[PDB]
Amino acid sequence: KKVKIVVDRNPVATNFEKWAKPGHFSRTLSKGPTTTTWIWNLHADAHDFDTQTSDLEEISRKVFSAHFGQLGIIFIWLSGMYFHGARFSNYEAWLTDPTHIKPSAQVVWPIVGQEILNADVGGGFQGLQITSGFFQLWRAAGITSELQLYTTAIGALVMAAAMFFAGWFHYHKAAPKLEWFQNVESMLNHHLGGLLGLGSLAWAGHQIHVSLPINKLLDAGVDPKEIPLPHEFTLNPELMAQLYPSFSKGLAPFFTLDWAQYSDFLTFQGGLNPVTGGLWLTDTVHHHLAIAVLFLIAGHQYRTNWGIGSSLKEILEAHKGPFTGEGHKGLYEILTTSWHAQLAINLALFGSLSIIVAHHMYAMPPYPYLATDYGTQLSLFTHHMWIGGFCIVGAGAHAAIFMVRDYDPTNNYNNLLDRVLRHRDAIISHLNWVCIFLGFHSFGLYIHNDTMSALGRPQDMFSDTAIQLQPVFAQWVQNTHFLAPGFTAPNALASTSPSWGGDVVAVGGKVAMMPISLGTADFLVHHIHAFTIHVTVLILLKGVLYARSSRLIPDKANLGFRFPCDGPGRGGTCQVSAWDHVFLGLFWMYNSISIVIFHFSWKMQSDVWGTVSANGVSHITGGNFAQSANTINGWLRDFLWAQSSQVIQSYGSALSAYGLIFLGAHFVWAFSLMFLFSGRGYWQELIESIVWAHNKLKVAPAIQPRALSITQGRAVGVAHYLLGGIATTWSFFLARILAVG
Amino acid sequence: AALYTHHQYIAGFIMCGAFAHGAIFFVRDYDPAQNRGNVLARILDHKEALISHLSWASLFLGFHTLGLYVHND
Amino acid sequence: AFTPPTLQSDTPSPIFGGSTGGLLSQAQVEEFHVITWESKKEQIFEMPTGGAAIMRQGPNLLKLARKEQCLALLTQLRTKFKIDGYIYRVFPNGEVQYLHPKDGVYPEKVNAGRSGDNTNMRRIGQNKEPVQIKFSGKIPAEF
Amino acid sequence: WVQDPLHIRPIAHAIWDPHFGQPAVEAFTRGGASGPVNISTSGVYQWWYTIGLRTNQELYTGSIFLLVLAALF
Amino acid sequence: GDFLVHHAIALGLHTTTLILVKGALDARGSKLMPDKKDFGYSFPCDGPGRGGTCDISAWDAFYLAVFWMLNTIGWVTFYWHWKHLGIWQGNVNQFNESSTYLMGWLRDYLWLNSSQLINGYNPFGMNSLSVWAWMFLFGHLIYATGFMFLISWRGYWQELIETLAWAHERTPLANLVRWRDKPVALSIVQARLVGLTHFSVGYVLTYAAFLIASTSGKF
Amino acid sequence: KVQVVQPVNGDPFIGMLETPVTSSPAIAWYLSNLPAYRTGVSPLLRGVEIGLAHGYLLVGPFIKLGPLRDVENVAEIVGCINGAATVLILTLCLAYGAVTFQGEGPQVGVKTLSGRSIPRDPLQSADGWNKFTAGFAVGGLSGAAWGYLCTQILPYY
Ligand code: CLA
Ligand code: CLA
Ligand code: CLA
Ligand code: CLA
Ligand code: CLA
Ligand code: CLA
Ligand SMILES: CCCCCCCCCCCCCCCC(=O)OC[C@H](COP(=O)(O)OC[C@@H](O)CO)OC(=O)CCCCCCCCCCCCCCC
Ligand SMILES: CC1=C(/C=C/C(C)=C/C=CC(/C)=C/C=C/C=C(C)/C=C/C=C(C)/C=C/C2=C(C)CCCC2(C)C)C(C)(C)CCC1
Ligand code: SF4
Repeated sequence: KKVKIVVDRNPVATNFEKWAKPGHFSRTLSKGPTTTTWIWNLHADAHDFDTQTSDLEEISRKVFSAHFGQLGIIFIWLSGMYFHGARFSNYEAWLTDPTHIKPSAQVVWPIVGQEILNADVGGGFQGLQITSGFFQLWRAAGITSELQLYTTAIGALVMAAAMFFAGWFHYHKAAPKLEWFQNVESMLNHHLGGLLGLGSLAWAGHQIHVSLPINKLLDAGVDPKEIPLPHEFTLNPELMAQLYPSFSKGLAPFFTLDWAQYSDFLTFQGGLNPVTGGLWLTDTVHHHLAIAVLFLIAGHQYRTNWGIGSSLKEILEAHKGPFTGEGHKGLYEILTTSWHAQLAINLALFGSLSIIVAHHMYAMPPYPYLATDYGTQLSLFTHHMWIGGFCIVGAGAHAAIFMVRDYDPTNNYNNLLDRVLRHRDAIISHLNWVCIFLGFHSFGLYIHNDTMSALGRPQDMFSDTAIQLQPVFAQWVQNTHFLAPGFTAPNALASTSPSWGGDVVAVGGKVAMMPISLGTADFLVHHIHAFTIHVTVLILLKGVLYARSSRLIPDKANLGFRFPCDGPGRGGTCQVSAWDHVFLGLFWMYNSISIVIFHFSWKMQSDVWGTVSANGVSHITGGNFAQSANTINGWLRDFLWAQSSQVIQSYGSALSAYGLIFLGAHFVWAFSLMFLFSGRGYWQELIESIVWAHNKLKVAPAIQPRALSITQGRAVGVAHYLLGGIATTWSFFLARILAVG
Repeated sequence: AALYTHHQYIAGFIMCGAFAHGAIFFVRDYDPAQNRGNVLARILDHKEALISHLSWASLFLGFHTLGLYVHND
Repeated sequence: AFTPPTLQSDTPSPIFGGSTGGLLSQAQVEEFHVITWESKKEQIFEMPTGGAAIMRQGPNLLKLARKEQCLALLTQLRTKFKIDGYIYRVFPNGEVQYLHPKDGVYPEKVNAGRSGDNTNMRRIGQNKEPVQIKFSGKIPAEF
Repeated sequence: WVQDPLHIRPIAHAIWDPHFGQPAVEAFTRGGASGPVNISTSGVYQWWYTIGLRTNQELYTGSIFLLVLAALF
Repeated sequence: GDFLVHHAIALGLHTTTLILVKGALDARGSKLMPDKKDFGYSFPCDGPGRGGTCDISAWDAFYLAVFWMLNTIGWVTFYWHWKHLGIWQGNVNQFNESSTYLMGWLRDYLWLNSSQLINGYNPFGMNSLSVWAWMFLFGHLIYATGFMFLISWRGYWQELIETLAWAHERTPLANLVRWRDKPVALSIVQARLVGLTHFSVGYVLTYAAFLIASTSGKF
Repeated sequence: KVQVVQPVNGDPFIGMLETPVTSSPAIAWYLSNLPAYRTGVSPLLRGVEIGLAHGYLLVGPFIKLGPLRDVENVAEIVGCINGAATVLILTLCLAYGAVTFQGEGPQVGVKTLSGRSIPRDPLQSADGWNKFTAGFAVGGLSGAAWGYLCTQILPYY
């Protein structure tokens, strides 16, 4: 009772005694490295704190310190980004010409002819073209000078040192107790208002006193070296008033509830800025202020040290109906004592959020000169899509882990979890049927179109000319959003994004955003996406639901979460554990995300990105998506074969690296096949023969070489498969977009 | 081109079948007492040397062929 | 002095809300298994078919499909609640056959009076060669 | 093909596919055939031409002879 | 270029022979399985004990060697076809200069000679090469389908089939129809055989379509 | 306080559950009144009804999607297509009956949800399936034939 700061003093001594004893955290790794399997086991269980100790307090302390270390690593990475943008970039020159100078923040040394990678980006600078979008972010923040980037890099280094010190201090000096970690009410109250709300309010303040004036002058047209410094605008209401007249009144309108006076810098316009092609910074300021107020208000719902507030346990236990028996009872105990359940929920929502971010960012470019940078747009979208997919797969994996280790039947009786586990057969069977139906009605349509096209019967295909499959619902929603301003949003001057419809927003002769028409090809690709997502969900859900027991193996929970099988009996139990379900879900997630990014790339290159010549829009691919994306042959020829000429012809130029990785990735992927179609027995016997050869020359090692375990073989195969495929797509996308963008 | 490719693929499949049936012979028709001391028993006595040298030759060829190709690339 | 205990049909079943992982149509045309145990208190346990049930205070009877499910439940009872149970095999015609505690003594404990079935008096490498038993529907381990 | 072995594509067999469309039927008509056919790629034309065969009657006789031989076997 | 490709061929032959010879010599038994001859020529495995025994029978060695044989034959046919493609067009310089690096093999041979093949049928029409384009995609599909049996193993499918059986036994109207044989997942060895068959069929069909379409559309 | 989900017939150890989708009064009545769940009706008549419905609903797809859908003679071609499909599913029914019913065995009894003993459905017999298959052929062919007539008649269409 009573939320407070409870901490234990000096729990772990600081020394290098355990650094010289690898495998000290695990009890099973104490007999020493008798075989090579010990080396792999040392790394496969380094972060599995649940196995290193049975105490939840120690596990929580380890997680907290690991989080601090991760924060320090991220800060080091950020510092490196800012330092490279301040010392090995053309940001200052790019500011004067953001439409012709290609951003670059990496310079290579001349050693073995690699200096060819230093492309002629522009502004008297040579380097590698970057697609992270840091230049646009810095411009939106009003960096302008390189000294500010250097200062930010130094500050990031200081923050990294602070994070590492915090982790060491919280693990060896002042370690929080278990009751401190279980304060979900206090944690939520602080993360909602003190973190998200306060951060949004602070960013809004910076945007008001730094981003708005500097960016306004830049857009109006003023040399970056002539714009006043940020402090000259943050501490001088006269100049800022010269740029925004509502500031001549100070803070009086805010406290008198006459907020309308602030309508000059707190607008609700919409669309994009015609000069930069991005969202109106005033709109973003207003958005951040509104969400900050909302988050601050939301950070006052849970009860802590006072009577006011709500109880998570009380709210959960009060939500029970006639179809769910007991209801949400027991969920609070699960989420307050199991780290894997929280990790699963957080990973799922985190990945979904990343995907939503990718969508909202290409639809509504939030940074200046970002939409016209096709390379940056495609790179950001694809990167966030992959991060989201990986996080979702991890969420499923941790859900299965919790179901295998932290599940307790005595605490989950007749509740949501128990009832779900009591009818897993119906869920899995229905999901399997919907997956089969989607696969048929989605892929068979493409196969039918291919067969008709090959048979000389284009009138029997599922296209916009023959049997039409118009997405009436999507088109209706799109038109509804287009007609929203002045009707279902009277205070809105334009739609959220030009994709809903309207005019074409072009910046510097290139189309920044334009309406995206949906046809039969869009209908087909959307159903393909739904089918792939459903199959991935089926695999992950099946693993989570059958991780404990199954009709084939009634004691699967006893075998653990990660085991290769249960022998060749019962016909075969290969890949029956939850870990194997995650292993297969990774492949399906890769397939789904790959199709998603391919669809996005082709659609933007055929119906969005292009040039304006006062006579129309000349798209990159000429709009061949609407007439070729309805068949697999079109995707293979008009997209894979047609757009791959940029990466296979990059030798001898700056993009040659993309041509090398493109091949290297192809190798790694194929390499994975060796570990995916093979078994452990063959390699063990081959190693036996090689060991005999070594013994014949008295060069056999004491650490008996052993073939990788079945689980390790599967992990290596899946890791190499995804690395090769993702890297191949990365090289192809980057080379193509950097050569035609 | 079609004839050359057809015959080469047929040859590859037939070679795999030849070795597969050789293995079948070793696991189903080989009698150590009837072949005690002949060429079969002796070649089976030093199978480790054979497999080891085959692995070494494969490793050498792969390492150098791939290295030269990657260097040229 | 041990005799197979008869299966009582008056034994109540544990408190369970029902699930889709129970008996199917195989039990109606082939066979099913029954596990009966004695509990000193009403307590929650995990069923092999998914979900959680509550074993009553006294005799408990549970019908499952495969024998492995019954043995898994028995293992859970022995290693968690220190409860001993009996497994029987029931056929559609109505025949009950005693199973697991065959002679009242667990198999892991020697009882002196069992059948030493399938116990070769040779080494694993002392089996007949496959070529010496060719054209005979038997493996080298059955000689 | 015997008269012009370098300007005529050998025909393997005819094509009778109810799923074919008009463009497919017109596109598969090549070596002066009445309808859609498949261009030979096995080289039987060159082999039969080199061993002395010249007319269709000889090919038919050989096919009948092989048919009788198969029945005999 | 001929030197490098010949050494690649030597590699394929040596590795394929190594796999086949290792499987034939270790068929009777090895240190991991001293009594392998007692289990026959083909068997799923020996269980997860002793560290794991996946793909330990001689049949599995032949299975792994088929992939290498296909790769070696593919390299041989690729070399022959590219060299003759340059010779027939009176341009030996293309192969003499682009065969020394892999990018030349992928760009000047695979991507360059696949334009007419993938254009057999398009949103504009079709020609006599449409059959080869369809066979090309057909081979790719069969190969990818085999990848499923090769990567996914028996365990996931057994549970899935059990769920499907429960669904059928509980669906009205359909209950009137019963199966004569209990549906079960494919065997481990059977799955390996099916995956290998799909892989080989897709490989052969894809190369046959590409070869015939490339050398037929030009000559 | 009500629990709409209960175990099948109160037994919680059977792989089935009673939900408002399976044990709903109206749903149960409609499902029980289908020709397939008529233990007391002759299998031939039930097969005739099933075949009539299936044959009638099977013309439409080929009518509006067949290769000759853009031709005035699409109705006739589709009527023939449905007849062919009915004949195919007819041989399917015959093969299933010949394989399923070929032996006899002392099967377990059958009771209702209340516990009232009822005889096994005559349809699940060698002669029962044959009569049902024969009725399905007559009904299936008649349904396809009626599908063509409806196209010619039906003032709206
Ligand atoms: C010089 C300072 C110092 C020293 C002497 C120690 C010493 C010790 N720590 Mg400690 N720790 C420190 C700082 C320090 N720590 C900091 C700054 C943090 C916050 C992150 C932690 C958090 C922490 C935790 C949570 C735990 C320990 C534990 C331990 C004890 C054994 C574990 C160990 O060190 O193995 C050796 C560790 C290493 C040799 C390095 C670890 C790997 C690093 C962090 C990876 C960095 C990533 C890097 C960028 C590479 C990734 C990318 C790459 C592929 C390119 C040991 C006595 C463990 C313990 O008490 O045992 C029960 C325990 O669980 N420490
Ligand atoms: C307003 C109060 C506040 C704030 C701002 C934060 C902020 C944060 N918490 Mg925290 N937390 C709080 C209260 C707060 N917490 C309370 C009251 C509890 C007890 C119930 C916890 C328990 C808790 C746990 C268990 C964990 C966190 C974690 C985190 C970090 C998540 C990483 C991230 O995505 O954010 C973005 C990252 C940044 C913005 C980096 C900038 C960091 C600055 C310096 C913010 C530091 C705020 C800090 C509370 C200041 C007081 C420390 C002071 C004594 C020096 C984040 C920086 C997680 C973590 O990663 O551990 C570090 C985690 O594991 N918190
Ligand atoms: C916040 C994210 C997060 C966190 C904290 C964890 C934490 C944990 N996970 Mg998990 N996981 C996640 C996300 C996360 N995971 C995601 C997104 C996935 C989907 C891929 C998974 C899938 C997963 C599985 C299948 C398993 C875990 C397991 C575990 C536990 C042990 C991890 C370990 O020590 O293994 C060792 C860690 C390593 C060996 C690091 C290796 C890094 C990879 C292999 C290399 C990748 C290359 C990289 C991209 C750079 C390429 C360049 C290269 C050429 C140099 C641990 C508690 C294991 C467990 O048993 O749970 C209890 C388990 O088997 N996770
Ligand atoms: C291109 C290769 C390929 C193909 C075709 C499939 C196909 C399928 N996978 Mg699979 N998978 C693959 C690769 C492939 N996979 C690989 C490499 C892996 C390893 C990671 C997996 C792992 C995997 C898992 C773990 C699962 C699947 C599942 C499925 C099934 C989903 C149901 C469906 O899609 O509905 C319809 C089927 C299709 C669209 C396939 C094409 C069929 C065509 C369109 C119909 C043609 C009709 C035919 C020509 C007419 C008969 C002609 C006559 C001569 C016979 C499906 C049949 C899931 C499943 O079991 O189903 C729920 C499942 O869980 N796959
Ligand atoms: C003169 C040639 C010859 C002969 C007489 C035999 C004879 C024999 N072989 Mg053998 N084999 C051969 C060549 C030959 N083989 C070759 C060339 C290979 C390399 C591929 C093999 C590899 C091989 C293996 C691995 C095995 C045998 C086995 C056997 C024995 C049993 C065969 C069996 O079970 O039949 C069954 C026949 C089949 C199952 C047919 C296979 C189905 C094919 C592969 C699918 C084809 C699909 C088609 C191409 C699809 C068209 C595509 C289109 C749809 C688009 C038997 C005595 C088995 C044995 O000895 O048991 C211990 C054994 O395991 N053979
Ligand atoms: C492109 C895919 C691929 C590749 C590269 C290989 C490669 C190899 N296979 Mg394999 N194989 C494959 C696919 C592949 N296979 C498939 C799909 C199957 C069917 C399942 C098989 C089945 C198979 C069997 C059954 C056997 C092999 C064997 C071998 C090895 C033969 C020795 C050799 O050639 O020396 C050359 C070595 C190489 C070409 C590897 C490259 C070396 C790297 C690039 C150097 C490292 C540099 C750098 C530091 C990389 C580290 C970076 C990292 C730290 C981030 C070799 C390593 C045989 C063997 O083990 O030989 C003894 C063996 O018995 N393979
Ligand atoms: C296209 C829509 C995208 C979602 C995919 C829908 C397919 C999923 C179908 C699976 C249903 C499984 C039934 C579970 C059965 C089940 O959960 O038990 C019944 C469930 C339990 O409620 P209780 O009375 O127990 O409530 C107490 C709760 O607090 C405890 O759970 O109540 C429901 O009816 C949930 C609604 C399920 C139906 C969801 C459909 C919602 C419609 C959304 C339409 C969106 C588009 C139209 C908007 C205009
Ligand atoms: C005349 C002449 C010459 C000479 C030559 C020579 C003398 C050589 C050779 C050759 C050779 C020498 C070849 C070969 C090949 C081989 C192979 C290809 C192999 C094989 C084998 C196998 C396959 C095996 C099988 C088996 C097994 C494994 C088991 C048991 C036994 C058996 C047998 C069953 C020259 C050219 C110089 C010049 C010109 C003239
Ligand atoms: S093949 Fe490998 S994974 Fe499959 S049952 Fe045998 S040992 Fe287990």
